[PDB]
Amino acid sequence: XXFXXYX
Ligand SMILES: *[C@@H]1O[C@H](CO)[C@@H](O)[C@H](O)[C@H]1O[C@@H]1O[C@@H](C)[C@H](O)[C@@H](O)[C@H]1O
Ligand SMILES: *[C@H]1O[C@H](CO)[C@@H](O)[C@H](O)[C@@H]1O
Ligand SMILES: *[C@H]1C[C@H](N)[C@@H](OC)[C@H](C)O1
Ligand SMILES: [Cl-]
Repeated sequence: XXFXXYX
């Protein structure tokens, strides 16, 4: 990953 969220 490396980004975040939450979707
Ligand atoms: C997500 O990132 C925030 C900001 O740094 C941090 O406070 C949370 O603990 C962190 O969540 C962790 O990492 C994610 C990728 C997992 O889905 C979540 O369950 C928790 O382990
Ligand atoms: C979850 O999915 C969305 C839609 O593709 C992305 O924008 C996001 O960075 C993550 O991959
Ligand atoms: C992260 C927080 C967000 N409110 C949620 O959407 C329902 C997602 C599943 O997790
Ligand atoms: Cl998510």
